[PDB]
Amino acid sequence: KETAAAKFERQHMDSSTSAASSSNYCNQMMKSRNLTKDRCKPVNTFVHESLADVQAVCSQKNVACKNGQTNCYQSYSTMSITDCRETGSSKYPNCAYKTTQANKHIIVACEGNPYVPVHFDASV
Ligand SMILES: Nc1nc2c(ncn2[C@@H]2O[C@H](COP(=O)(O)O)[C@@H](O)[C@H]2O)c(=O)[nH]1
Repeated sequence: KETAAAKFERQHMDSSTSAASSSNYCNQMMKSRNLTKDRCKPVNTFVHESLADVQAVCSQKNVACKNGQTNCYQSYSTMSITDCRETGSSKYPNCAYKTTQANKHIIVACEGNPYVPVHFDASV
């Protein structure tokens, strides 16, 4: 089945655009990446950098994840991201999102060999 590394790329990577270019960004990208198939996912961040630069995070600053695990890493640089989160109008299967574009450090958790990101923890 899909691996956790492919799942993080599908859920979180958008190196095709530099930033969200309209208020409809998250509605179109949450539907097209299949993240509203079973239920509206309520929050989801996309990162607008190359895949190499996000895989490099797993060699930068180790930090504790929100839930206490110690395989999270925080980016040294800020990155261009879009935060999508559900709005009061959202109702399955017509999931609805507000798009917020921002430049933040990312914190991801890494696993495997090669050791790559498999979960988006937070933006700070
Ligand atoms: N699992 C996951 N959490 C995220 C993502 N983007 C942001 N978050 C987290 O979701 C939080 C906001 O969710 P909440 O505060 O409503 O449960 C932020 O504090 C951050 O920790 C994402 O793509 N996946």
